[PDB]
Order: sequence, then C-alpha cells, then structure tokens
Amino acid sequence: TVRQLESMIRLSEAMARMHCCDEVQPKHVKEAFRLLNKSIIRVETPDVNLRLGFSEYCRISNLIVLHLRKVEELKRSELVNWYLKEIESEIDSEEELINKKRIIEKVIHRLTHYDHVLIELTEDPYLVVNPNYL
Amino acid sequence: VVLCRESQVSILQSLFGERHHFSFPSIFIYGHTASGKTYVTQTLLKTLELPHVFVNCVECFTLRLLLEQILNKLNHLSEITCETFNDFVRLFKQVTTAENLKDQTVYIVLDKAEYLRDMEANLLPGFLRLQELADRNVTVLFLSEIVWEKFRPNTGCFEPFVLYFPDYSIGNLQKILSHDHPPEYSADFYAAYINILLGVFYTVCRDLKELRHLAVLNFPKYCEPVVKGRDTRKLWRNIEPHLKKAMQTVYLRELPYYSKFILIAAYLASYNPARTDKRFFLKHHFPLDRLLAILYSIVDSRVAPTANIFSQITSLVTLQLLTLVGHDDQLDGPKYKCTVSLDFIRAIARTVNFDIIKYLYDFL
Amino acid sequence: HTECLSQVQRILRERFCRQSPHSNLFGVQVQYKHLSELLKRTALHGESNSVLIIGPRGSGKTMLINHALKELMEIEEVSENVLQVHLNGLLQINDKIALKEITRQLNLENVVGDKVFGSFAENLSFLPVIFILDEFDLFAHHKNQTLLYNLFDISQSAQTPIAVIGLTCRLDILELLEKRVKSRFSHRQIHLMNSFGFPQYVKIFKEQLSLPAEFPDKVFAEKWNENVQYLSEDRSVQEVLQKHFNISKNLRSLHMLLMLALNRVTASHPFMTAVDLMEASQLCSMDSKANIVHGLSVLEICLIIAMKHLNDIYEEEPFNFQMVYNEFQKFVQRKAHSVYNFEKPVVMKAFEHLQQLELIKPMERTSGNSQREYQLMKLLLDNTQIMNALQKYPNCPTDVRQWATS
Ligand SMILES: Nc1ncnc2c1ncn2[C@@H]1O[C@H](COP(=O)(O)OP(=O)(O)OP(O)(O)=S)[C@@H](O)[C@H]1O
Ligand SMILES: Nc1ncnc2c1ncn2[C@@H]1O[C@H](COP(=O)(O)OP(=O)(O)OP(O)(O)=S)[C@@H](O)[C@H]1O
Ligand SMILES: [Mg+2]
Ligand SMILES: [Mg+2]
Repeated sequence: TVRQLESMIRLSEAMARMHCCDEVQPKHVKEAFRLLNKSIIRVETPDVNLRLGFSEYCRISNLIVLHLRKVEELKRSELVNWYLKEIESEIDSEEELINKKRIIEKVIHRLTHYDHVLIELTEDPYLVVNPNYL
Repeated sequence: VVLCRESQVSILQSLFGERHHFSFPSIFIYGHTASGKTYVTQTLLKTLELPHVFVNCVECFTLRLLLEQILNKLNHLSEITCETFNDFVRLFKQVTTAENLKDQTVYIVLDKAEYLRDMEANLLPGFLRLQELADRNVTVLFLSEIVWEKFRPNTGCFEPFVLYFPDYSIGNLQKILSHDHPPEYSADFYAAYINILLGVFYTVCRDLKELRHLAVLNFPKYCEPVVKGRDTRKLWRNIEPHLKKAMQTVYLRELPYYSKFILIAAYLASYNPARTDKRFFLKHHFPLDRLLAILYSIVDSRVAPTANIFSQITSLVTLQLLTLVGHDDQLDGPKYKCTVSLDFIRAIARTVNFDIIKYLYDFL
Repeated sequence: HTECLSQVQRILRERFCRQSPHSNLFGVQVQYKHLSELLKRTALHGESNSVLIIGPRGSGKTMLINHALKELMEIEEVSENVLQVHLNGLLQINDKIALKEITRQLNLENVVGDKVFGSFAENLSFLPVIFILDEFDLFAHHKNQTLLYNLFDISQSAQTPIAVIGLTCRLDILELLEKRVKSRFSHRQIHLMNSFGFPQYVKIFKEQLSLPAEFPDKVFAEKWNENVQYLSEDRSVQEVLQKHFNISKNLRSLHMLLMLALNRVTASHPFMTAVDLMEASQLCSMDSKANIVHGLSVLEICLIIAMKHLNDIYEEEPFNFQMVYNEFQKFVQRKAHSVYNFEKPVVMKAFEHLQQLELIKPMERTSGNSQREYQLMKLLLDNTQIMNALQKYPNCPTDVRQWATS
C-alpha cells in the first residue's frame, strides 16, 4: 500500500544521508528497490564455477545485457574493452586486471553456450541478445 | 546417406559377418523419437542387399494379418493363408527351403513393437525363440521407444541383445540440417540460417523432423530482404520479430444466448461447493435441480421451462462441453461435469457482462 | 590367415548362437547317467516311466535330453521301433491343436481321417513311442488337463509302453496338477542347478573358448589355446568373470558375453585382449533409465525436478498437471527475468510426451470422466537416479541445477 511507498521514500532518504549528499539520487532508489523486494532470504548463496557468487553473476549479466540492448539503438573484444574501461575504478593491480579478464571471458562463454541468453553470429564473432530476455 | 552414424553401422556390419554365418536370434534396439532407427536400419539393409521383410506392427493389428503379410512378402522375395502360430511355423519351414534362402540369414524387421505386448501372451516369446524352433538361420530385429525392462514377460524368455542409438548434439543436428541445402544460395547462408534457428529453438524443440519442418516453413521469409535489396545485422533486424511470432506457437501448427447462461451455471455448480450456494444466491440469511435453481437465480428475466432449454442441454452434452456421469437409462437423476477452461468462461462472462469472479468461492 | 579366421568365426558362432551339441558336460554326470539309464530301460524293454526335470531357464535343460538321445538311439536297431514326438507349450496352446499335431507327427491322419471331427477314439483305442514336452507348466493351465491325464493313464496302463519327459522352470510344478494326475504321476524328479564354484566357472570359460582338435591348422590352434590359457589368469579378465558370476551363474549369459567379445575379433587382431572383454562387460551392463533421462531436453528436466520436489514435500502422494504448472510458474517468477516465458499448451505437450515415454503412469485408468488434466499421476524414478543423470547432463544451466539442489 501507500505505506510501502513512504517506506521507499524513507529508505532513499536514509541512503542519501549515509553518503552525506544534500540531494537524493536515483542510485539510492535502485538500491532500496532490491531490499524491499527480497523478502525471504537464504543464509548464503552457493558458489558458481575459481568460484564466483550468484549476485555478482546476475550483476554482470544485467550490465552486459543492458549495454548490448542500449547499443542496439557489437564485437566480443570491443565489449570486453568497454567492460574493463567501466570497471577501472575498482581494479588496483595487474593481478586483479588479469583475474577480471579471466572472469569476463568465462562468463561470456558460459552465457553463450549454457544459458543461451547470448547468440553468436559469424576471431571476433558478433554477439546478440536472445530477444526473450527482459 | 547417414551422417554422424558410423559406430552403430560398424557394429551391425561386424555382427552380420558373412551371409552363410549365423547371428543372434533376437536384437532389441531402443532409442529416442528422432534417433533415426527406421532410416539407418533400412538404408543398411538396402546397401548390404540382404533378404529382409519390413513389417509395421500397427498395420497388422490382427495375428492373421501379420502372419499373412510376412509370408506373402517372403514369398515375393523368393497365395498363402495361415491362421495359427504353429501353422505359421510349419509354412515358414516349408517356404525357407529355397535355393536363394538356403545358406543365407533371413531378417524380419518389426517396427513400432510397443503394441506387441498387447496382442497375445505367447506371441512375443514365440518370436524371441524363432531360430530354435525353425532352425533355419533366422534373425528377428526389434525397434521400439520403450526400454526392454517393460517388455519382459512374467515367465521370462530368451534375452535379446540390447542396443541403444546415441542421442544427437548441436554439431550433429547442424550438420544434418545443413546437408540438404537449397542449390540456389551459398552453403554458408544456409549454415548461418541453421545456426540462428538452433540458437533460437534448441531449448525446447530438439526433434529433427520438427525443426526441419520449421526451417522449411520459415526460409522464404528469411530470403526476402536480400531479394528486396551477407548483411548479417540487416537480416537479423528484419527477421527477429517473425521468429518471435513463430516461437509463440512451437508445437501447435458464438453460442446462443441461454447457452452461455447454462454454461456459466454449470461451471459454478461444478467448481463451487454446495454448502455455500445459498450464501451466494439466497437473498437472505452435481444434480440437475441445483443447476436449474442456479440458472433461475442468475437470470434477471423469468425464463419459462420450454423444451428448447432441454434441447440446449442435450446439445451441449453432445458437443463434449458437459460430461454425463450417471447411467444413460437414468434420466431422472442425471449427473453432469463441466470441462471448460477458466479463461474461456471468463471471456464468455465478459461477453455477457457478468462478473464470475465475485461468485467463485475458491478465489474468495 | 583370413580363411582360418572365417572358419573359426563360423565354428564359434555355431557353438554359441545355435547351441550346437558338444561332448563337454559340466556338473551333470549323475543326472545324465540316471536319465540315460532310464531311457535305455524304457527303450530295450516294454516298461514305462514318467520324469520331470526342473531348472532355471538357460541351464541347458534341452541339452541333457538331446545328448542322451544322440547317445542311445544309435545303439542298435531299437531306433527303428522307437518313435519320438515333440510338443512345445508355446506352439500348442489348445488341446485340439495338440491332438492335431500328435496325429500329424505320427502319420496316422490317413488312418484317423482328415476332417475336423472331435472324435479321438481312433488313436485312443489304437494306442514304443517317447514323448517330449517343453514348457510343461503351460499344459497344466488347460481347462481340464485332459491331455496330461490321458498320457499318465496310458503310461500306467498295460497296453503299450510310453515314456513321458517334462521340462519345467517353476519349482512348484507339483501343486499345479490335480489330485488324480498327481497320484498317477510317478514322482521322478531331476534338478538342474549350477552347483559349482567360481574356479569351476573359470575352467568352463577356458574350455568353452578352446578350439576343437578337428581344426585343420594345428599350430594356430595350439597358439590359440596358449593365448586363452594366458588370458585365463589375467586379473582384469578374472574381475569381469567375478562380476558376471556374482550377477548370474547361467551359462546363456556367458555365451552371449563371449559372442559379443568375439565380435570385435578382426584380421589385425586375431587374438583377443583383456581390454576387449572389459569393453564387452561394460556394454552388457548399462542401465537404460539413465540413458533415457540423458536423452531428454531442458523443459523435461525442469518438469522432472518439479515432480521430485512435489514427491518430497507430499510424501508418496499422487499429483496432476495443475500443481506442477503452478510451481513451475512460481520458480520462473521468483527469478527476475530468466528466459523461460512459455505458455500452457507447450508445457501440456511436454507433459504428454513425458507420459508417452512411460516414465509416468496413471492410477485407476479412466477416460472421458477425467481429462488429461486433474488426473492422478505418479513418478517411476528415484532421487539418486535423477541426481546421477543430472550430473552427466551435457549443458545443464546453473539455475536449474541450483533449483534441483534446493
Ligand atoms: N543420422 C541421420 N542421418 C541422416 N538423416 C537422418 C538421421 N536420423 C534421422 N534422419 C532423417 O530424419 C528423418 C526422420 O527420422 P526417423 O527415421 O522417422 O526417426 P525414427 O528413429 O525412425 O523414429 P520413428 O520410429 O519413425 S517415430 C529420416 O527419414 C531421415 O531422413
Ligand atoms: N552342464 C552343461 N554342460 C554343457 N553346456 C551346458 C550345460 N548347462 C548349460 N549348458 C549350455 O548352456 C547354453 C544354454 O542352454 P539352453 O539350451 O539355451 O537352455 P535350455 O536347455 O534350452 O532350457 P530352456 O528352459 O528350454 S531355454 C547351451 O549352449 C548349453 O550347451
Ligand atoms: Mg521410424
Ligand atoms: Mg530348450
């Protein structure tokens, strides 16, 4: 009900106060939307095959799908280069960079050949989004 | 020709050996629907040029038909009519003595064998041990979709050699689909077509026949943009919505006035427990009479019990919308069941301007 | 070279596939001695006897009779006076057909007559002939056991000598007979059991794959005998033999395994290898259910996992299509935006296909009154089987695997 809307506003304001920001930004809204949605929650998500967490897997999938869908209105190497450009704010060492390259290569391959969300079109194959992913 | 089928062919050829050699009395081959059991064995038999009789169990729904067809085809390979299995054995022994049938193995291919267990009790055991009884260098093959575990009789019989046809994969399916490319365009064009089609539909439809049928249907729309004037992006953008519309249907390929009220009343009677009926219809606080009372309550106008409403009831029963439960002779206490989907009843209520959800006890 | 390989292939195929007679007999000395002695008594004199032989299927029941007949018929001119009749429970299912076969084999249709007349006193009044009865148990299920009673009566009568031999796999053949025939049945029973140890099984395997002394090439035969002798003590071959001996002691399975092993014998490999026997044993011992599950698709796997969850939550209770559909919808809705947007008809078709493959069976079958929907279904699989099959699935997605684990 409207009470949940007021709670959402309160949560956004709390996020804004946490970051010492005089104005509220949509990032806080996106953050609070998950917390309001989750409800039933496990202790810990299991690992996914070097292992990676389910939340990070979903985050990478969402980012790559959003970028490809935005560009729709690409190439494998170009997309990897974009991702590494976007994540430069977190990597601080060469080892972390090579780890990130390994992870993104593995994730793109896994999406291409297991989850079928990414479709290959014919060393630099074209990648397209399966038209039934929202 | 056969593609991605080389292990099984080699195994069968090794099993056969030479013409004068003997083989197993019974081989039971099982696999999936699109494994190609009929294609591979028939092509192999044609290539090796062996005396073989091909039989469909479904066509021979009676024992006499089966035996007569087998005997007639075998004679044509070299009129005869038989009635009992022993007579069939004797006539088979008589007919197998031909010079062309002297030192050669005789093969009886049976397909769709799943019905054999429903024909006769002793027919399957007799067919299993045919080589012992005839003693005339005879081999019998089985093709089926059910595992051998369910074909075992209670008394137990001569165990056939069991064989499995491997399931298909992405590469095998792509190769098979790309073999029969149309001559009017490049092979790589059809390969890309097969690639995108598999990337779209492999999740659900793995049937080779079905996927090939879909490709045949959808190719003309695939080839339009280039005719209109190797542009992968252009073709994909032009073609995606049509593929989505096609995927909407993978395996699929106005009542009278009072009839609508009868149908909705029947649905209410079926899916609403009797205890709550008055709670929904009595102004103050399944058998035919309950249906009549509910109909009288729902309709705002006074409806006379003309025979035409009973004719409507019987017509609805005939149209397989309402199922009769009780005995047909008992036409004073009849029982009915409603078999209409909920979406259909909601649509008809919308066309009637009636809100059925307000009366459904389960939803409340 | 090639000709020798072809000849040995023919000989071994005849030995295994057709079960041609062989002088070698294993652990059946006393039984065969008794049976041959009694056959000689029944042939050289006018005395009558009735015997039943009980054993598991494939234990060489027919071999004893065939060897005894080939041993004793050619002794003297008694074979001229002796007549043999063979009746099988599978071919003759009715007493009329049995009477027709008896008349035709005895070549008395000219004496008796050609028409379908039910009178049989032509033979009965006229009635040394031996009878062999394969699948003796089936005759006991006839309406009145008339044929068995008449055979026992003429055996006990003082008109003509008749010897009756029966074969049975059931151990309770005595209780399937009526009191009268049981009283008139001479309680003569022979039991055929595989009463021998594992070393004797190894000796049987070594002897069975041994070339006979009548083969043309002698040095090749000696080399073959040395090769099989060497392969006898190889621990992989002994492991395979131990596995099959634990499974079943029947010689028919051993013959089948040896035939399959010999199938992989070519010119480049004239002599077998332990790896060949390992391959044959692996080929003979694979489960069909796991293969069938492996041959499925993604949607069927999801439906099966939902079915397993239903069986776990509701302990040993049936189910229908609607509950499975509802919980599949729950699974696809909890996940944010996974690509599983399917409508009702396609899932219904998948369920129909699953029922067609006979992994799911209805209870108290009826049609018309109940649709395919709202029908009580049950699963015919075990949880460990599903887990093992899912482990070997080629391209199982992560989401469905974790849902299965949950
Ligand atoms: N391995 C294969 N190589 C080439 N063509 C194949 C192969 N498998 C199947 N096909 C083709 O697919 C067609 C349909 O396969 P089927 O032979 O009907 O499959 P099936 O295993 O016989 O299943 P049933 O018994 O007919 S329901 C065949 O007529 C072939 O043209
Ligand atoms: N004691 C034995 N000595 C030699 N060979 C044996 C012995 N017992 C069984 N066998 C062999 O086992 C194989 C299978 O026996 P079968 O003849 O098929 O059984 P069976 O006698 O026909 O019994 P049923 O019930 O009629 S199938 C044959 O090749 C026999 O030679
Ligand atoms: Mg077929
Ligand atoms: Mg036998």
